[PDB]
Amino acid sequence: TATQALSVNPATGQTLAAMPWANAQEIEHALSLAASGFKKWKMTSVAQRAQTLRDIGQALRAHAEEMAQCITREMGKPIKQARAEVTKSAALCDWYAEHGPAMLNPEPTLVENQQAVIEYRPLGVILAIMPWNFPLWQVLRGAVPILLAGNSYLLKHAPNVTGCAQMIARILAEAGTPAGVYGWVNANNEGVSQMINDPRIAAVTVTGSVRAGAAIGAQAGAALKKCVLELGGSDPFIVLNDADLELAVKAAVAGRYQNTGQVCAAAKRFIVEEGIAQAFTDRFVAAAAALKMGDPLVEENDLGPMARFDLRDELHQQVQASVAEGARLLLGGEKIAGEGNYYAATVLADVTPDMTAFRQELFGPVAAITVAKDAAHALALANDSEFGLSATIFTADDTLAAEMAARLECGGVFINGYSASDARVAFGGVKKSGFGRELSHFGLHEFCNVQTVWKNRV
Amino acid sequence: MTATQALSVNPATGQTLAAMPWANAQEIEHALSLAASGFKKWKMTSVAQRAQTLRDIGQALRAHAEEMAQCITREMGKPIKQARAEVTKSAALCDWYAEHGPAMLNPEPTLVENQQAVIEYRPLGVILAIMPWNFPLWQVLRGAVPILLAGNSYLLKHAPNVTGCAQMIARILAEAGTPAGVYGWVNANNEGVSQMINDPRIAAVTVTGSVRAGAAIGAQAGAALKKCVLELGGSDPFIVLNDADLELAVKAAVAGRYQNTGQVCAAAKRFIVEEGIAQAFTDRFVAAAAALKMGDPLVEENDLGPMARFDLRDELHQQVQASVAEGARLLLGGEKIAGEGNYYAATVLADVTPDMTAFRQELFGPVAAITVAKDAAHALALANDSEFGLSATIFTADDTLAAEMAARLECGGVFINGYSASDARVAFGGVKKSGFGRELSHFGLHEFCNVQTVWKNRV
Amino acid sequence: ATQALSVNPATGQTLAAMPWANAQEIEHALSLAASGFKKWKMTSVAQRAQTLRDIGQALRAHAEEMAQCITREMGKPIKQARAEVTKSAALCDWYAEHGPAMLNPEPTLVENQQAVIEYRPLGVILAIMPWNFPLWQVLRGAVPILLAGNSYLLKHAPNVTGCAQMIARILAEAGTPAGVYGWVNANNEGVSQMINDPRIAAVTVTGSVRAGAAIGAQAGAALKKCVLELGGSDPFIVLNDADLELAVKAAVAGRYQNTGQVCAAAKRFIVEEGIAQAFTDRFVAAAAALKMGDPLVEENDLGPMARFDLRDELHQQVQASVAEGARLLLGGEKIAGEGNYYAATVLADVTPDMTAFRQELFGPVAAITVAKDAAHALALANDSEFGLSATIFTADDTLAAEMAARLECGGVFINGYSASDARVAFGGVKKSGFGRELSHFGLHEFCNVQTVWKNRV
Amino acid sequence: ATQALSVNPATGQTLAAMPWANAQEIEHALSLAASGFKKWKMTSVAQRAQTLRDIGQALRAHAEEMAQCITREMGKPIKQARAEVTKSAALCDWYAEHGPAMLNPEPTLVENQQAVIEYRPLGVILAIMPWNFPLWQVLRGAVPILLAGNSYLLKHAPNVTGCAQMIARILAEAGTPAGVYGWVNANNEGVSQMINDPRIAAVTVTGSVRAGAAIGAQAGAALKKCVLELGGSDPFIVLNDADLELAVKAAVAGRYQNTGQVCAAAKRFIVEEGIAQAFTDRFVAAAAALKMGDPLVEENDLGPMARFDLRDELHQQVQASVAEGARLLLGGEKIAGEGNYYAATVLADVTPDMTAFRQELFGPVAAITVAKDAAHALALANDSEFGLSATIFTADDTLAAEMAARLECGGVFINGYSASDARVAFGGVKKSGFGRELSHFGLHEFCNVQTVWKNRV
Ligand SMILES: NC(=O)c1ccc[n+]([C@@H]2O[C@H](COP(=O)([O-])OP(=O)(O)OC[C@H]3O[C@@H](n4cnc5c(N)ncnc54)[C@H](O)[C@@H]3O)[C@@H](O)[C@H]2O)c1
Ligand SMILES: NC(=O)c1ccc[n+]([C@@H]2O[C@H](COP(=O)([O-])OP(=O)(O)OC[C@H]3O[C@@H](n4cnc5c(N)ncnc54)[C@H](O)[C@@H]3O)[C@@H](O)[C@H]2O)c1
Ligand SMILES: NC(=O)c1ccc[n+]([C@@H]2O[C@H](COP(=O)([O-])OP(=O)(O)OC[C@H]3O[C@@H](n4cnc5c(N)ncnc54)[C@H](O)[C@@H]3O)[C@@H](O)[C@H]2O)c1
Ligand SMILES: NC(=O)c1ccc[n+]([C@@H]2O[C@H](COP(=O)([O-])OP(=O)(O)OC[C@H]3O[C@@H](n4cnc5c(N)ncnc54)[C@H](O)[C@@H]3O)[C@@H](O)[C@H]2O)c1
Repeated sequence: TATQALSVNPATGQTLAAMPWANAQEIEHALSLAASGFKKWKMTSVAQRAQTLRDIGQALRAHAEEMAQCITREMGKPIKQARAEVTKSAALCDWYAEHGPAMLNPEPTLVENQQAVIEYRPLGVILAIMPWNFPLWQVLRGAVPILLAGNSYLLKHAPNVTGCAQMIARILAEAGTPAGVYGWVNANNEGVSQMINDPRIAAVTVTGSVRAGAAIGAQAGAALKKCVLELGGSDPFIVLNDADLELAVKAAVAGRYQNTGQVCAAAKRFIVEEGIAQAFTDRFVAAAAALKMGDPLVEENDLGPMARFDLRDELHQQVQASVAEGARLLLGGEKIAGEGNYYAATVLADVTPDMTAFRQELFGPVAAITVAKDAAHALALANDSEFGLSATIFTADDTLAAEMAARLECGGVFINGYSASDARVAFGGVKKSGFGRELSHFGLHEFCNVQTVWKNRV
Repeated sequence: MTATQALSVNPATGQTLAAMPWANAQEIEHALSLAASGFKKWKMTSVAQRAQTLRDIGQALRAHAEEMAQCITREMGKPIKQARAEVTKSAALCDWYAEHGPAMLNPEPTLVENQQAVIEYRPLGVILAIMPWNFPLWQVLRGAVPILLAGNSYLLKHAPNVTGCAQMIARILAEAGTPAGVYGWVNANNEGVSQMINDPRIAAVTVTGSVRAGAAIGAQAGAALKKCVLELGGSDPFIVLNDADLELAVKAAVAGRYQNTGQVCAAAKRFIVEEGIAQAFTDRFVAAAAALKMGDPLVEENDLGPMARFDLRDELHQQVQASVAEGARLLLGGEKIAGEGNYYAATVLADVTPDMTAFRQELFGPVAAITVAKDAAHALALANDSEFGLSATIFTADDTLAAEMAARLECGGVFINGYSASDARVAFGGVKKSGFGRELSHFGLHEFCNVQTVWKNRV
Repeated sequence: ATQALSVNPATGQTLAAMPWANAQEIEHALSLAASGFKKWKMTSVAQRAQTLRDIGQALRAHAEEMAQCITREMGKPIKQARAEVTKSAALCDWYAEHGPAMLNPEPTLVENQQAVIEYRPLGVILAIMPWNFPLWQVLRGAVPILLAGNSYLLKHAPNVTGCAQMIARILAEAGTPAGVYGWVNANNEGVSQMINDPRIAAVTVTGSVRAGAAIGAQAGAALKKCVLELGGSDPFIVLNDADLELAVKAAVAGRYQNTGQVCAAAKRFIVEEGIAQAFTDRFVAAAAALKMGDPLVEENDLGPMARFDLRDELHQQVQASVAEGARLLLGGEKIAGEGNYYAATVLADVTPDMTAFRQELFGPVAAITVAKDAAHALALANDSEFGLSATIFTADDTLAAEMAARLECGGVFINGYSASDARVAFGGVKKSGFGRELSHFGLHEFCNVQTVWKNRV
Repeated sequence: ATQALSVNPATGQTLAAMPWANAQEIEHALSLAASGFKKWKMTSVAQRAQTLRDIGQALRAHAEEMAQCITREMGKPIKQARAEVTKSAALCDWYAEHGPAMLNPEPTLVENQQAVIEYRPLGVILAIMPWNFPLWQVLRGAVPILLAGNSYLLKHAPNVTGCAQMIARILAEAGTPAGVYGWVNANNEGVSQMINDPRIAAVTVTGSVRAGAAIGAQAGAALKKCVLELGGSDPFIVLNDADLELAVKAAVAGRYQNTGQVCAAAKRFIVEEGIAQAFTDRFVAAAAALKMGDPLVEENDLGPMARFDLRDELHQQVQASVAEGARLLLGGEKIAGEGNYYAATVLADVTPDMTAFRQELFGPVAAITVAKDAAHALALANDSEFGLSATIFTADDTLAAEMAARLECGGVFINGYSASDARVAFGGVKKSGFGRELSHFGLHEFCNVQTVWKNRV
């Protein structure tokens, strides 16, 4: 595409920076340093690693506003939300420092007389391939537990946020993270292939599109390396007739429009029972129309420009196809004139399961509303997707909610509340949303060598 | 494919047993449709109902124990006593998971306050399983038992030389009352496997086999966004230091290398012996290997049968030939046995250095490699100088040293002063080219669950 | 989407949406192609030649409708869309006249006329085609493929499915038997399914390097031959002794035809130091005078670009080049409005490390690089991952011939305007692909070359 | 395997072991091939033709040593190994004489001699070759590849590295410049590395379907052209009016040459009802009369098979066919001993569903199927995933020619013995691969076909 990774401010359209792809010597140095870093880091105590996590949290908080400004500048997130991303990322460092060490204790087994245990050993260097939508949080979500487990972490970040990548590296270096334990490289696709195929890479973690996950997962499998693939979603948000309608509407608007809609686990498919459908729709449209869109440096704006001009083009085509298919445009559905990359907050109604807005991930500020005949129909519509990341259900019927959760084909179900990732719970999905789990003890153990140690088996 | 048929040939006699055509398009569609409809019902059963099915499977196996063991021996040459032990272990597995498995599926509390969020272990769907001939029953049930208990369907593609065993397993599980589609198998060729991996009704894939199979299947699963467990080859190190219980070390070494005529993923394959005890170990090991009885595997007194596949004997002999050309010292065997059957002599290669074929490749037959280590540090470095990393053994009276070395061994299982094995109570699986993912204990059960967060009232 | 979507790039407005082919439709396309081939392979070559004339006739009977469809779906100036129809119909007639002799059996040096080489049909050829010449790209391959006795099954670019339907109607009106020519709106999975189906004998791809690699890998895996006609970054060399005005006219036409959107466009201008400033001044003046706007207006030279995402990508390539140090002499901006227009653009002081030198710029952006002398010009020309065509302007005829021999590309134009033409080979080397189209090359690429030898005793 | 291992298949004993090329050695092979090409492409065709003559002279000077090496490493009767050397030397001289004219520029129909087609060198061609004709398979491609001005970089089968070393010595003695011909003992990862290196222009593979698929996929992904000359399961059709004595002679020679290990062997005998029993009786008798043993003993018609694992596989294909219902008329057993001998074998009553009909049987096993009539015979012949070559025996010249036109393969022999010959095209269709070797085809496959057009205005 280009010979450089290019940063362009999506609010203004103006070039920020260009960085050449890593050459052969640079890829080799990144791998060699990661390997020598790992060789030392794996021998450290868990207590030492936990202290390093605290130090990283401290350095991040010391540079918090510079970091948030970098995030907003390079990818357009409202500054209020970029600051929240920094806060959440730093808190993650402290949470794992506190709760992570116990997760690495050996497990007893049923083998007689305490003769066998399960140990959680470091695996090696983990190659991480990350996206631009949370340029800090996506990195730390994996890096924090991966480092605590005694592994090295080698990042290839999205080419539009290399400024953020450079800043994260500086902050982690200031915190005293040893050389090679955390590192990054501006590799092109060929460079990524080279690394996946190098024996110094033990495993791979990918957060990104379905296409990226398939292209990388195929290479990892071929190389006999484990993956965690955290890919797109088209999360259903089910509202039944007995819901608290106003709370459902508030959670819906927040779920769809957070980060200008640019969230894997955004509420994307609103599936509303016939009796409450019109009231939900009227209120949702009103709230969406009242969201403020503009300069993301302005603390009070709710929506920024989208991150990538080509992705705004693709989203508009998804809206165009949906309308051609028979969806009803209730709000927005236009690119905003000007040099920035703004797309109107949009609502499509009368969306049926055959339509683009129902079958593809809409990665921008476009809500799809589908009417369900009843709860059984709502469930069936929810599961009629190639994606399966998270889901929401609003209903006063607690027993029904719990039954529906068990039958929803996704990795997270939120009942009468706001979906989010949180260190304390598993994150990740099924079907084309990928596989593997992040956070809590799952994200820590995914990149361990789980090792049986058995004495005197005679 | 080599033929239009999956072909069974008795390796003791060289004679054709059976030939089965590859599944056609109708049969593949039927297997997939039935697996999907089976899963749709089975996912809705209670864990108590699934646990009882496991007991019923153990019961049915035990009712057909001798017929099952005879089929194993007939199709792939395993000594009959070992085939019977494989049946015993497999039935015991069914009972172990029926008892200990249900608790593994209980929801997990979280640190979210006031019991507002739990983690649930939900069924995933139909798991496609690609399995090898070396333990035609045990390798199937090792994964199938926990996969089934988790609420998944299991769809087997077995090794083409053991389709008789596959047909029998299916008979037994039907007798146990396993619902249609919940357990099933299909005689798919490689193209049929690809078609299934790419079908939305397959949720995930499990493979036990060679590095080459794992790479071919793992690539396809990744491309389809489907999780794998890859349980692949091993070249397990077996370290004996100067202070070992030498008698126990030799007994464990002989059993480790020569069980199933050498044909075991976690076999002791690379003996790494400290210089001070090397000669003593080598003398005892060679004499014990020389005393092993080889012949007709239906004869209980024979310790070693024929190898399962003629082409693989041939490959093994080339690996021995290459090793000798590279400088290895042949202390015992190293020849194919004349006759109609597929016998290879119990073999011992010494003076094996890390550059050699015997040190670098998986020797999947009755061929021991012995390498001398300067000291414990050299032994550890030699052990880790491998593309494989399945399991390992250390013999030393130094408890602390053993624990330190275990921590530094790049493999998924370490046995200190004992006999390596798989066991339901512990994790099994490796690192590096041995694959990834873990079987048995709670690991094999959770690998094929949808780990699902359920959080109410998050405001 | 779940649809192939047509959007008019001049207005931004949706034209049509077509669902991807389902399993039954893919099976129907393959089954019809195979049964079509089974009869077509048994026709006389002269009957197939007559069918080509009949196709040319039907295309000319619908010429303005066809040109309007091309302009409407992908933005090409209507004058150039009409010329695409004229060229495409002429190709039908040219192969009808000259093609049959190319399929005559060859004698061999085997004694007593006992062995001959026959050019047999191969089967159904799957064709994966781009939007930039929605008609010409299809016929460039289909005409000789059909004449050789094969069926042609087209998967067209998803933004020109209207053009694809119209081509099918026209060829059917001409009397082309069912299945001999056909098309299917397959998604990427449908393409893979067809490549792996035994009814597909071979594959031809015209498109991006990325498309060629993806499809070529699948064809190779299936043991099926390809022709891959992929992107270019053609060098256009101007030496001190050139006819400078002619060099400038050819340069402007070579870069800016089809709003820059041509595989064999002149993309890298490599100009000897002595004439560099004079060339640049005149090139920029001529480019600045090109008229851009509604492509329905016959006098506009430049239309909107075909695809919004591709305009976006091109602007980033310009942005990267400027950040690397290129000098913007003209344009370099998206035009405000609902259409997809990009200013005619010129980048100078371009050096070999820059985006504008290393990537294919598939839109109206010229790159100008100064060469120390003819040897430097040659080295610059060959310093590319692409190798489709090239132009050299110089009064020194011997030097031009020597340079042509050393240029790593499939076509060299000396003191003139590069173009594809039925009479000569077309295709490149390196990442531009492999295989050749047109003349006897395009005809024989999809033949089973068969030795028939009697009484070898 | 950590080494490429040579084992004498007549004795079962190790001959040699050679480590796989390491990173430095692969880099050196590529670097030398590229520098060799840079000079070689500048040589005159006359000089290259002289080098070919010099290679032919050098083979002839080492003819017996070469033949002995072939027999020693892969088991071929010594008389056949000598014939292999003779044919390879004659190929050098044939291309020396007839090749240069094939590189002449072509005129075009562009008026007034303004446009010509040139055949330019492409670059370094990576060759991946099999053990069955360790010398002839190499030269069959290397000779025309070199004459076209390319370099040739060989990866030979790991069981014939002694032969490979010897070939390199002979070509070096002949004065072939460094890097112009070279070889490297690469493992599969090393091959992948070279395919993906820009110094490799294109790839040629002679080998199994599995090998062609693995390599073809990689070349396609790298946007590099292939020729794939893969397995065959050639039909040999005998109609009721055939010259029966000649048909039997051709049938026996066709199946049993090189102990059956020939891509274009006659593998599927398809015999019309009326003549079936007479053909079968005579064929079985002739096959039973063939002598098998020590390939250094000239009386022996058949040697051991080359590879122990492949004998194992062949035996399983025979076992499966019998299990499916084939009738075993002769052989069908491994011969006891330390060598790798398999009995001359005949399977009859073979129907199209069977292993012996659907897979390539790469050893001394004939399959015989009965056809009800000529149409049935044609249908049986074409019911194959392979399509390399074919034979038809019939007294009727017109029927033979009609059937040849409908046979789905790259070569058809009418009333004679199939073979490759420099004067005619060689290669197949379907899973037998694509591309053609020999005559002008093997020379032009690895050229950059370049249009040069002056004054196009
Ligand atoms: N946790 C999750 O499940 C999660 C979280 C956030 C975002 N996402 C997903 O991310 C997507 C949007 O982010 P994006 O546009 O950056 O995604 P993307 O897939 O285009 O890129 C992600 C990363 O992969 C790299 N990449 C893509 N193809 C590659 C190839 N073939 N070889 C090497 N590297 C390659 C990119 O350079 C980037 O670093 C959405 O689909 C969203 O749902 C998922
Ligand atoms: N738990 C473990 O880690 C474990 C246990 C036992 C055996 N093994 C390994 O198994 C190997 C020996 O068994 P094997 O010879 O049956 O192995 P194999 O890899 O040749 O075959 C295993 C299975 O994979 C299938 N298969 C292979 N390639 C395929 C392809 N490309 N597409 C679809 N299916 C394919 C085979 O048909 C068979 O069913 C040894 O390496 C051994 O260590 C591993
Ligand atoms: N003759 C030539 O050498 C020549 C001529 C004209 C245009 N081009 C090239 O065409 C390119 C621009 O055209 P485009 O944008 O349509 O190219 P493109 O590569 O994106 O698409 C070309 C065709 O390939 C299909 N395609 C792409 N990836 C696929 C996949 N993975 N599986 C199945 N189908 C796939 C598309 O749907 C389309 O039909 C430029 O690089 C240009 O140089 C080359
Ligand atoms: N002209 C022809 O059409 C022709 C001529 C003679 C033989 N053959 C075919 O050759 C086959 C038998 O020869 P073989 O056993 O040597 O075949 P083979 O395919 O196993 O090996 C051929 C070559 O390919 C290499 N190879 C195989 N897989 C590879 C991989 N994945 N990566 C890199 N290199 C790889 C081998 O090392 C060897 O050099 C038969 O099928 C026969 O029909 C074809």
